[PDB]
Amino acid sequence: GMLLSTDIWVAALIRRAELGGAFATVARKGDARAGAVLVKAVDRREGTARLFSEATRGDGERFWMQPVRSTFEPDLDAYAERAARIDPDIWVVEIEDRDGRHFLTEPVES
Repeated sequence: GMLLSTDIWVAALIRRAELGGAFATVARKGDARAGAVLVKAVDRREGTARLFSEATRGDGERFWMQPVRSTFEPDLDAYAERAARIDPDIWVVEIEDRDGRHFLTEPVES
């Protein structure tokens, strides 16, 4: 199949997000092989936001879930501190888009 890495997705993701016309950036740099990833998505057009985390299935089959069922700005931004106090080396990617876009190559939940 293929063999991506943590750095690879955060590279690709930033490039595509900026391409759409977001102020995307990486805000934490976990392990380049074996690090987890967060993706926050802030809609400055409407004045809304959301926040996504990776998750995996029984098979290690991966998705982007949203483990913070709030839309309040501090509740969200606090997650992207919180996680890193228990996750071993976790990345943070921030997508200040227009239309709350995420530019992720992968399945994402609601």
